[PDB]
Parts: sequence; C-alpha cells; structure tokens
Amino acid sequence: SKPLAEQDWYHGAIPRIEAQELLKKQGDFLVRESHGKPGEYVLSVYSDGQRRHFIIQYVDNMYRFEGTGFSNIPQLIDHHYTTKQVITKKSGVVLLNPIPK
Amino acid sequence: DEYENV
Repeated sequence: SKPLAEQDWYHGAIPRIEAQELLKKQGDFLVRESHGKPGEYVLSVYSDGQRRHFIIQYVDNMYRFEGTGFSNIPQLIDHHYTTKQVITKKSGVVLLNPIPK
Repeated sequence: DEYENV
C-alpha cells in the first residue's frame, strides 16, 4: 500500500525514448506512465539485448500481467522482484536491477 | 509503438 512516488524504480511520465537511455543491462527495469496509451502504466525492462515495454493491465480493480492480480502496482512489482517470477511466459523476463529515478 | 502484451 506504499505510494508509487516513493518507489525508487518509478519514473513518472518520462517518455519511451528516455527510458531507452536508462535501460542498458539484463534485467534493468523501471515503471512509467504511458504516452501511447494514456492512463496506463508501463513496466519497461532490458532483456536479451532489447528494451521491452509491458502494459500493467488494470482490470476489475486489480493490476496484473498474466497471473495474480494486486490492488496496487508496488505490490505487483515487488512480487516479481522478490520471487523472480517471469513477467509473462512468452517473454520469460526476470526483474533484476531497479533503475533509480 | 509496440507494447509486448497489448
């Protein structure tokens, strides 16, 4: 229930092109507010030599990727960061390095 | 721009 603005890895409204400069090594990640899909949040990660951008789905009052839903984004991100569960089956992405704001 | 899951 801790706020996004107090998380080291939350970068607010930085655009995709700026996230590119910040994501450089396997498992680097940050969260930002989408421009292409206004009102949505994005988990941006560096994995296998590429930047990958996942919409954090918000459905029925829950934030999720492909599995468990949580009431808030910090709980979802912390879950993946501590358990190393992949973001999606297709991507196999594992969060390793929170990129500080 | 492309998003992985949307």
